[PDB]
Amino acid sequence: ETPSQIVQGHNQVIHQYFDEKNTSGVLVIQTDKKINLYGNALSRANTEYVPASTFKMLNALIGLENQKTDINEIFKWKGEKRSFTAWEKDMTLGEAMKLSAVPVYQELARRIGLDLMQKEVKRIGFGNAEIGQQVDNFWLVGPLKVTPIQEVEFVSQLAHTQLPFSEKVQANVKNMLLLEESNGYKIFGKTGWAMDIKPQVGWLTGWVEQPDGKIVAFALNMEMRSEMPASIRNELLMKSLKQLNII
Repeated sequence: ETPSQIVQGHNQVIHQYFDEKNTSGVLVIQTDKKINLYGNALSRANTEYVPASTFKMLNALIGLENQKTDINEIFKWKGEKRSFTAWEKDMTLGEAMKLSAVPVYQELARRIGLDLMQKEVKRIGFGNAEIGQQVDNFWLVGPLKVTPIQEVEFVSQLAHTQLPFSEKVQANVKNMLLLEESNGYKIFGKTGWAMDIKPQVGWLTGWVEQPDGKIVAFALNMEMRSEMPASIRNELLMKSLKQLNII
């Protein structure tokens, strides 16, 4: 009369984390040049999606490398009603990164210009590397698309200073992405939510630096719905990283 016991590994647990939210998601992990997939929708890992605000990482790299801006420049709020009151202030590229302040990065994208942007995106080989003709929204409503695996590869290269940009520019953009530090761990990353396409896509791409210096990169990608809190992406990421013993 001994009962059975259900054994939850991290694979089953992370799958069920997405099931509990009634949506499809994948979490891509990269460390030591090895990629592992978790979640309830593993086919998302090799599917192209619009990057949404994850593109701000590459926009910043391009703008700094081509000397269209600098890390101390204060981008002025010129008076239009923005999507959030928190965005209605003068701020640096780094503060706009943390706030995901789209209008600051639209101003930067327009300084870069369509020709230089398209050439730099193709030089990097980011996703499908197609930006179309609208310089101020190509990362929000297409035509630019990238897979979660491509995002984890990109962000791990950034973390290791391996992208084809100067070392100082990569270090500066990394500094804009710090989200949390505690107990010798650092978490860097960038959220994204393409709300104006269907299906909506949500992202959280970044990396953990562990106390011994090891880098564990991640790209979370999930289908969003309007009723979800934005923090759902952070919640799913943090619970999964803990289950994986990354933090």
